[PDB]
Amino acid sequence: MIKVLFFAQVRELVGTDATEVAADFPTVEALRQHMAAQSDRWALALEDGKLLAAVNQTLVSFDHPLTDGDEVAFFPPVTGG
Amino acid sequence: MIKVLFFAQVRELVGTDATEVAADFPTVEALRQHMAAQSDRWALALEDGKLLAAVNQTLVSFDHPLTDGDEVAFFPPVTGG
Amino acid sequence: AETKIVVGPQPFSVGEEYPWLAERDEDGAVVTFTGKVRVNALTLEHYPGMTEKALAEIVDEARNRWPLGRVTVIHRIGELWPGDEIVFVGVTSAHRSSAFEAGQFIMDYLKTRAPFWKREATPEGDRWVEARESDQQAAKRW
Amino acid sequence: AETKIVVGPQPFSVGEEYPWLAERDEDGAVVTFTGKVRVNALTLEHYPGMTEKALAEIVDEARNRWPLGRVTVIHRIGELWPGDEIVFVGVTSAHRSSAFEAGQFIMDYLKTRAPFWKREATPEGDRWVEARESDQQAAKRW
Ligand SMILES: [Cl-]
Ligand SMILES: [Cl-]
Ligand SMILES: [Cl-]
Ligand SMILES: [Cl-]
Ligand SMILES: [Cl-]
Ligand SMILES: [Cl-]
Ligand SMILES: [Cl-]
Ligand SMILES: [Cl-]
Repeated sequence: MIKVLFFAQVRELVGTDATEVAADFPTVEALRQHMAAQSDRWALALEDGKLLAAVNQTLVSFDHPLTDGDEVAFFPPVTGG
Repeated sequence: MIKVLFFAQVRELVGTDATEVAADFPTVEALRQHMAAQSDRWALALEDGKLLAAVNQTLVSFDHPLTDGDEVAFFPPVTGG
Repeated sequence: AETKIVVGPQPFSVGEEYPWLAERDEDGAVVTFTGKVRVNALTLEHYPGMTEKALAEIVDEARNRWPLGRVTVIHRIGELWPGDEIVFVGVTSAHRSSAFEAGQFIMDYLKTRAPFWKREATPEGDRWVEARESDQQAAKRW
Repeated sequence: AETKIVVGPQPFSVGEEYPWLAERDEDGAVVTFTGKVRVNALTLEHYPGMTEKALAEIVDEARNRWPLGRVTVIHRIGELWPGDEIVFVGVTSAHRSSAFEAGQFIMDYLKTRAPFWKREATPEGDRWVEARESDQQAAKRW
């Protein structure tokens, strides 16, 4: 699969902490577009320009390619420190 | 009087830790020129461009005016911290 | 050139972290930073598989930019209150200029790249703390 | 807005200085700097009537430039050896940017304005440590 995690506002709005998707997407951006088209809440959760992405616990651009077995996470701008 | 203190290289070269002078000098620079003309060692001690001055424990420019009862100190660039 | 990275609820004490940070003679300049919670409780949600790791990638980058000795980074999670220490950053180097700079760098990247989200327990309910444009401008200057 | 300034041979311990520095809640950002001796003994000669006072004038200036909470500055004198802590600077503020900057400022001004002179006890005799052009360029950028 591809495994997808969500955090903060995004996790609240998509309404699940994690989900799996068909490893059928060339890039993070492709996966994002796909998941956003699932419903109005997902599109609202996953369409912000400031939305961040990570692949196997590293921050990546949205062009970053996917591979069967990856961990993908979407989340809003961070507020730590 | 005017009281004059010296530190580090300058104290070594002038060959005393302190001395008093006739409060008769309009400025630090005037006092400096005076003391330098006392001998070759004093002139060597007190002529460097980088020589620092202080009046009553504050760092001052050489134009700073003098007054009967002041404490003047000459010393080289500092090397603390 | 060892690095200590810890993410957890436990309080830290700068007095306990410090002697390890400052112990090597060749590391003659030691900079620390401590950041506290800015009356309402705060909770730091985080992404567990990624927080220690992002913090380690940030120090890796700092170490390619500046010649650094020992470095420590501690960030807490859970419920904290104003005045509690949330983050510790400790950096050593031969000169003050690289230690202050790496310190500053580590915080600016931590605040825009490390997966933590603050929420505030107000009288009206939980409230996500807003991310600052000034932290984005701080990060991009590096 | 209290300030602690100490000049003396006594060692200090960052663990003892720190809790006083970091204690006020409104001071949410705490930066420390420690500078150590960079094998030969060093002696710091100083101008006693002026060292605490110049250090206080430097913090006064820092306080007009940045909004600072509690500040501590400790500088030692006497004979020290590589690895001994010579100077402590501790600065607090509401934001990290002013705390790091004041920290940096306080050190750059300390190193070009505070009356201390290092000498080194080499096999060939005492040797005055040379003052750096880079400290002069650091001070003038402020
Ligand atoms: Cl689309
Ligand atoms: Cl003359
Ligand atoms: Cl906070
Ligand atoms: Cl330094
Ligand atoms: Cl600096
Ligand atoms: Cl030294
Ligand atoms: Cl801050
Ligand atoms: Cl900063």
